[PDB]
Amino acid sequence: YQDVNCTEVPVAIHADQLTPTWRVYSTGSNVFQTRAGCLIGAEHVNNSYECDIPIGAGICASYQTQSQSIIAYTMSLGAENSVAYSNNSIAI
Amino acid sequence: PTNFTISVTTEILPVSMTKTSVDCTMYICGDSTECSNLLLQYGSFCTQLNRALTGIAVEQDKNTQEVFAQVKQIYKTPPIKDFGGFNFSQILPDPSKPSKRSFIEDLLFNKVTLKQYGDCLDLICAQKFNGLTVLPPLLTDEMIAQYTSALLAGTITSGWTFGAGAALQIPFAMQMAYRFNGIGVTQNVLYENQKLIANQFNSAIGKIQDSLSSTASALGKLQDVVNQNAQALNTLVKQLSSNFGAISSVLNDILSRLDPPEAEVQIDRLITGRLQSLQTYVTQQLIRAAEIRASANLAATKMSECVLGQSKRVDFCGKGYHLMSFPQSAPHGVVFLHVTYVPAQEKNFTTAPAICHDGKAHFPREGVFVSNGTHWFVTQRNFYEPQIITTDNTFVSGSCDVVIGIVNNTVYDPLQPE
Amino acid sequence: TLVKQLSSNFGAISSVLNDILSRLDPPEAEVQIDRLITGRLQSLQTYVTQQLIRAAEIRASANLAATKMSECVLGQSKRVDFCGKGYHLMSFPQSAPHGVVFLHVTYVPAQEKNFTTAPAICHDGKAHFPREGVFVSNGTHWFVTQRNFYEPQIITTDNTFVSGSCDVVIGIVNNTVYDPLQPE
Ligand SMILES: *[C@@H]1O[C@H](CO)[C@@H](O[C@@H]2O[C@H](CO)[C@@H](O[C@@H]3O[C@H](CO)[C@@H](O)[C@H](O)[C@@H]3O)[C@H](O)[C@H]2NC(C)=O)[C@H](O)[C@H]1NC(C)=O
Ligand SMILES: *[C@@H]1O[C@H](CO)[C@@H](O[C@@H]2O[C@H](CO)[C@@H](O)[C@H](O)[C@H]2NC(C)=O)[C@H](O)[C@H]1NC(C)=O
Ligand SMILES: *[C@@H]1O[C@H](CO)[C@@H](O[C@@H]2O[C@H](CO)[C@@H](O)[C@H](O)[C@H]2NC(C)=O)[C@H](O)[C@H]1NC(C)=O
Ligand SMILES: *[C@@H]1O[C@H](CO)[C@@H](O[C@@H]2O[C@H](CO)[C@@H](O)[C@H](O)[C@H]2NC(C)=O)[C@H](O)[C@H]1NC(C)=O
Ligand SMILES: *[C@@H]1O[C@H](CO)[C@@H](O[C@@H]2O[C@H](CO)[C@@H](O)[C@H](O)[C@H]2NC(C)=O)[C@H](O)[C@H]1NC(C)=O
Ligand SMILES: *[C@@H]1O[C@H](CO)[C@@H](O[C@@H]2O[C@H](CO)[C@@H](O)[C@H](O)[C@H]2NC(C)=O)[C@H](O)[C@H]1NC(C)=O
Ligand SMILES: *[C@@H]1O[C@H](CO)[C@@H](O)[C@H](O)[C@H]1NC(C)=O
Ligand SMILES: *[C@@H]1O[C@H](CO)[C@@H](O)[C@H](O)[C@H]1NC(C)=O
Ligand SMILES: *[C@@H]1O[C@H](CO)[C@@H](O)[C@H](O)[C@H]1NC(C)=O
Ligand SMILES: *[C@@H]1O[C@H](CO)[C@@H](O)[C@H](O)[C@H]1NC(C)=O
Ligand SMILES: *[C@@H]1O[C@H](CO)[C@@H](O)[C@H](O)[C@H]1NC(C)=O
Ligand SMILES: *[C@@H]1O[C@H](CO)[C@@H](O)[C@H](O)[C@H]1NC(C)=O
Repeated sequence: YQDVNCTEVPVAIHADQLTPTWRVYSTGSNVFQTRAGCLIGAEHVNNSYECDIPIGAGICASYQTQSQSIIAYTMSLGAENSVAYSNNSIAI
Repeated sequence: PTNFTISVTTEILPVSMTKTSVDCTMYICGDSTECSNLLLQYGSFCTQLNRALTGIAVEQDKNTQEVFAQVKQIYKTPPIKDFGGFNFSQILPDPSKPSKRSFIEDLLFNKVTLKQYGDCLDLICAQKFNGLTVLPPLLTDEMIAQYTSALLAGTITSGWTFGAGAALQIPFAMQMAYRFNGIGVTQNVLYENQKLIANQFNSAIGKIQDSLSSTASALGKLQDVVNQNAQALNTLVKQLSSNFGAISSVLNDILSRLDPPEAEVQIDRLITGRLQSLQTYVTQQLIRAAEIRASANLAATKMSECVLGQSKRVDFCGKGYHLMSFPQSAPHGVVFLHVTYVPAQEKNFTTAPAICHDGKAHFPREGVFVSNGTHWFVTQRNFYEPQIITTDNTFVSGSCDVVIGIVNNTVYDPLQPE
Repeated sequence: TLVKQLSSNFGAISSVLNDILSRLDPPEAEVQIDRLITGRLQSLQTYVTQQLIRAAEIRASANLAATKMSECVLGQSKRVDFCGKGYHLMSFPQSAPHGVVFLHVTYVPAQEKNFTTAPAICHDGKAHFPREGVFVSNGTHWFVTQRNFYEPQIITTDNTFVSGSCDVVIGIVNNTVYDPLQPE
């Protein structure tokens, strides 16, 4: 849901005149507040993989086999690295 | 020329624009059942619009991935050590500044002037209720500064070697010496004048920020991409007051005064008139995306060649002779800081093509022949540093009759005294 | 899409042109025919505009491919990352349907080593700078190498050139320079 809180979804979509099947995608236990709306139905992991399905604002999603479920995560820019610098040292 | 100058210049380039989406039924009919049932015997002029708009939207992320994700090893800014006398403080990120962006980027983000559904319940809510939505970009403003701080921290540590393989460290002075040697001048010119060049660079960096602090029309290209994408969406909503030959422009004053057979003649005029506005909007967006794409490709080439290397192409990376560049991120764009070497106060001299010693013609290996009135020296062409004509500054070819302006002088054998 | 767009009645009574001409007389039919005509011209115009817009991208890709053929295949480019990743050696073209495929050959440096470096050498009152490579040390001796491949040599007067004295260069070290013709 694009620009709503995760506690105003029931009132913004009128989640009382909808079918009971549509009313499972407006409740808790899986709500996740991204910066691009509210995401419902995806399990939030704390790792960082490559982007599979771009959601937005730095959040991607994929279909993993933890049995199977949709997980949302924060994309990683790359592999961290550092270079040893000094004023009398080269590498050839 | 006898002296030089270090000059830092600025270039600004758009990379991307806003991503939008349009709901056909909500814009045309607007939660009406008499309409949107008449807008079903019309054709497929609503899937073909959202194909084009999605093709536009998903390309603005490739635009950014091309420019900024050049290298995917996030090098870390080393604790600022001595760089020979150079002070990269205003461009390297500060720990305390918001979103770990540098001083110059903080200056740049303020100049360019870019709502929860709980607040709409102005002109943004008027276009949100009519189906027009603005999507968010994939790569946030904190993920671009981290790419830029790695592009800018690999190049002041390793040099040109991290855009061609593994990063190999090298002292900064011994990197600027090779960069000098790549434009014609020699190493001793830098190694003997290091403090002056460091001071010139540090005093040239401290003028860009002063320019950016008292000039409103600095980022003029990056504001005209955010003005037009708002003007279009504001015109698309003002276009809902037009009755394209119908009795009224309001759809609830036609359905409350006429019965279906007499109303379908006005509804079918409003539908036809409101599809044309959407088609015009889509065509203009398709036309502007093709310019933003070209600017993104130019910025990607400029990032690859001016920042990750050193270009010989004239006026491609500034004015003068190119030494290095540093990137900074601006909203919906990129800013390059080019460093160039400009020759300075020069002098007149008398020149010759060759030297006729005793029946031979000596030509210079690298420089030119000059005279201070009564003596002849050999210099390098981009900096006055005279020497003595010997057999290891020149080479012999032919005799003294084919060369037109050949003069007579002496060439000193280096090993003859011994 | 241009053919599926023929099932639309743009406000007319029907989308089939033979069910309007078989049920209405000309004065009553020209009002529906003139709606179908107007609606079927718009689809052609949209198609033409979109084709004109896509041709302008295909043209840009063709120009890029022509420049890349001229510079990567018929020569050797110094432009970075224009003809691959690394340092460019050569390229070979292959033809693909509606396109082109370039095979770029590049030289990538490999397993590297650490060394201690200096800007200049102070022999006896002079400062020697290297002609091509860099000065390195294996801990106790000083050599001159080329910067893109470790191949050490001996510091002589035909690897270096003299300029100035040993006070302006910041990190100058002291060593010896071997005269090549002094033994003779
Ligand atoms: C090449 O040009 C540079 C300028 O780009 C010359 O450097 C300048 O040298 C002069 C004289 O040494 C400096 O003037 C000094 O100013 C200070 C006050 O700032 C004063 O206390 C000193 O007594 C003196 O008047 C000038 O500031 C300095 N400029 C820079 C940026 O360092 C350089 O001498 C020229 N070299 C040749 C070969 O002509
Ligand atoms: C690099 O330049 C910056 C910006 O000028 C220096 O930071 C400050 O500079 C001003 C004037 O140069 C001083 O008054 C401040 O004391 C400096 N420090 C602070 C608190 O920001 C910075 O010191 C320079 N770096 C070096 C190595 O001298
Ligand atoms: C051209 O340069 C030469 C070389 O520097 C000058 O020759 C010197 O002139 C001075 C005059 O006081 C003598 O003391 C030096 O011994 C001369 N040679 C050396 C070794 O520098 C020559 O005079 C210059 N000509 C002009 C007109 O400036
Ligand atoms: C440069 O040197 C040549 C000799 O290599 C000079 O040429 C001679 O000029 C005279 C007339 O002045 C002739 O009689 C000789 O035959 C020429 N050649 C010989 C064999 O010496 C030439 O004049 C010199 N030019 C100058 C003085 O700038
Ligand atoms: C640095 O390299 C020099 C030159 O190769 C080494 O000097 C040699 O050391 C070996 C030790 O067994 C001697 O047998 C050789 O005679 C030495 N010189 C020659 C001609 O190769 C020096 O030891 C090296 N230093 C280190 C620490 O590796
Ligand atoms: C490198 O060589 C210079 C000489 O060219 C050494 O400089 C001398 O240092 C001593 C003090 O250690 C002074 O008393 C002398 O006046 C200096 N110059 C002379 C004329 O010898 C310098 O120390 C050497 N550096 C080293 C050992 O790496
Ligand atoms: C809406 O979300 C914000 C944080 O995004 C929170 O501060 C606010 O209390 C929420 N509103 C509610 C829970 O009514
Ligand atoms: C992710 O981190 C947060 C904060 O520590 C924690 O509350 C949450 O349980 C973590 N989730 C996972 C997948 O471990
Ligand atoms: C060189 O000579 C020209 C013509 O005699 C003169 O105009 C100029 O001022 C001189 N000095 C220069 C170019 O530095
Ligand atoms: C330069 O031109 C003058 C005038 O024609 C002539 O006398 C002189 O010989 C020329 N010098 C050269 C080196 O061509
Ligand atoms: C060179 O030295 C650095 C720092 O001491 C070290 O991390 C690296 O493994 C060494 N060897 C290389 C770069 O081949
Ligand atoms: C390198 O830095 C160290 C630490 O400041 C200093 O002692 C040393 O003299 C420097 N060497 C050169 C060649 O600048």
